[PDB]
Amino acid sequence: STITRPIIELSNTCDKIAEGNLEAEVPHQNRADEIGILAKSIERLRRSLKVA
Amino acid sequence: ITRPIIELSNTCDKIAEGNLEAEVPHQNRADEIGILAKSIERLRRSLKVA
Repeated sequence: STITRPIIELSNTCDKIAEGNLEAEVPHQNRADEIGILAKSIERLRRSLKVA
Repeated sequence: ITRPIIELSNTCDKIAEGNLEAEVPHQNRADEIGILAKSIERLRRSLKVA
């Protein structure tokens, strides 16, 4: 699936990043849809966390 | 669920730009958007904890 599964994966990614894996790879960045924008923004959050 | 996805993307960017106080919508949902929102809320809290 194109929406439900990617949402689940990104949620797992946010938590991985939140628990302190600033090196996690954020999936779906190459999407041209709402999943793509969401994943691009999750990537920018990750980079923002790389603050310390 | 296109709308909540867009809103959350906007929310993520607001936080990534430095507004670590931006309220994360959709957290009280039972579905996959609900977990996503909570995971983004926990990510918001982490930027602070850091």
